[PDB]
Amino acid sequence: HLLKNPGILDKIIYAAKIKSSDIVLEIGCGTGNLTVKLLPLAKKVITIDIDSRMISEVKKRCLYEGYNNLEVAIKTVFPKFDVCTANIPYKISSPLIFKLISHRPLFKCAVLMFQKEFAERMLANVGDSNYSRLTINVKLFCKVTKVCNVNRSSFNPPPKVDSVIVKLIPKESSFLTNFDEWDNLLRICFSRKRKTLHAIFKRNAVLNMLEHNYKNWCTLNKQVPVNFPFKKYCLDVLEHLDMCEKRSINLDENDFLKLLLEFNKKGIHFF
Repeated sequence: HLLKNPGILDKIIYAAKIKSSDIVLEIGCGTGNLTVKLLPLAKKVITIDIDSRMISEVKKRCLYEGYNNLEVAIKTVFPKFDVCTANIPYKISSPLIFKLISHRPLFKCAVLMFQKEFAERMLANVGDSNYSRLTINVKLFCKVTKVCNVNRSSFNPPPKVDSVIVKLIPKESSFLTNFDEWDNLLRICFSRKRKTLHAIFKRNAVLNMLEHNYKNWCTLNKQVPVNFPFKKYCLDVLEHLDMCEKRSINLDENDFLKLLLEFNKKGIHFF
């Protein structure tokens, strides 16, 4: 439930590198133990909590300590912010990540606490069996690093699960990627993540879906479809990139950026 560990709060603050010009978004303020440490650092703090009765105590607390710069998850529209800090309920972990990737304008950094198992996935190594579409999404959009472990004893009262704090620093140029098509390409490939890309793309259902999209693109853009078998047209992309025999679990964001770029160059789009 609630973090009660001064030394962990110190680690969050150190990782966040907050400047007095920064707006900080705090998701889940609890008793305001982290809030009161953010306020003298940040230009201002905006906090979002699920309960209105805990909110008024934190507000009173911050006012009492002389801070007038406090303002009050998946539902709430996020304000413009520079730095995010959150303790994230496990059930909304993936939704939170997708919300942050799609958030505009880009933010400077986020220091996020997740249940251990979810954090291990975001931090997964290429080729390990827990390496997934989530992992590559995160890696495309950010540099992700582990800040620290948070044992269950650090919570009042202790849960039956341990946590991890991670830091995300958004990479500006990655936001040129069309996220809808990137994520759909990854869903195709990660459906059987230890099969080779040739085995994935040769499936008749995948080819039929892609050919439909290709003909649609060709009408939309008043272009004439290639007079060539689509299966060969599509598989030739893998061949060109020397990726026929690679498996998605062993590939990284650079590999998938090349694949998306070469499919799109042929008029093959993921929708």
